[PDB]
Amino acid sequence: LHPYNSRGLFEKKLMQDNKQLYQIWIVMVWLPKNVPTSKWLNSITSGGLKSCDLDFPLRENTNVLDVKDKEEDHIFFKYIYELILAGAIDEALEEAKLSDNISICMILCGIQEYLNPVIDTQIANEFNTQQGIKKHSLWRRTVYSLSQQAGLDPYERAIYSYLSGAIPN
Amino acid sequence: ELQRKFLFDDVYLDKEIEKVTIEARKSNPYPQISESSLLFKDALDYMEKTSSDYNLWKLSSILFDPVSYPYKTDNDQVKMALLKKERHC
Repeated sequence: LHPYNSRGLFEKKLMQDNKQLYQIWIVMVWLPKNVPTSKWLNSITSGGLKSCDLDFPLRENTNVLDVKDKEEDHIFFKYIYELILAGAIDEALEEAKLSDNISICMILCGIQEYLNPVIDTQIANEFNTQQGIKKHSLWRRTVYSLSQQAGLDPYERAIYSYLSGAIPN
Repeated sequence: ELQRKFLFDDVYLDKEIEKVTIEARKSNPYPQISESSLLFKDALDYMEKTSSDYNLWKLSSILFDPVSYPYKTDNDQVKMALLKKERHC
C-alpha cells in the first residue's frame, strides 16, 4: 500500500481514507446502432486529403472527410452523455468505437491511471501488464484544452469537459 | 600496444586491488582473486571526459556493473522490475 506507488495507489488511498468524497463519486455515477467503419476514400478524390487521420478535420474544416460520420460525432456522442451518468467510461468506449472513430477512442483509454506490476503492488496481481497513462495529469490538462476548443462544436467536447471535471457546457 | 594515460597512475593500481577480494590460494601460496567485483567507474576519474572512449566505458558502467533500486517494494516481481527500471533510466 504505503511505501512507493504510481498514481494508481494514491487514488485508492484517497477514497479509502475519506468516505464523504467516496460517496460524492457514487452519486454522480448513479442515474444499439450498426456502423460499418472506414473513411478516407471519398476525401482525396474531390480535393485534398493528403494524410489520413481525423486530425485533418482539425487542421481545417470538419467537412473534409465523409459527412455521414460528421453525423455520428453529434449523435452517438449524445448517447454517450446519457451513458456517463449511468456510470463508467469503458461503456462509452464501446460506443465511441461504433462511432467510426478509432483514434479519438484512444482518449477514453487515456482516462486510465497507471496500473502496473512495476509500480503498484496490490494492482500487480489483477494485472500482469501495463495499463493506463503515467503522464495522466498532462493528459488531464490537455483534454481540458479541448473542453474550451472553439473548433470543437459542443457535441464532441462536452465529454472532454467531464474527463477532466465538468464545466457545464 | 596499450597506451592509456591512466595506467600511469599507481593509485589506479590500488583502486583495482580494492574492488577485488584477494585469495589466499591453497594449490599455490601466490595470490589469486576469489572475487572480482572490479568497477569500470575506476577509470572514469582519470580518463578525459569527451570521447566515445568515455561513453564506451560508461556504457559498461550501466551494463557490466549492476544497477539496483535501494529499498524494498513489496512484491518480488515489482522489486526486480525496479532494478531494470533504474538501469533503464
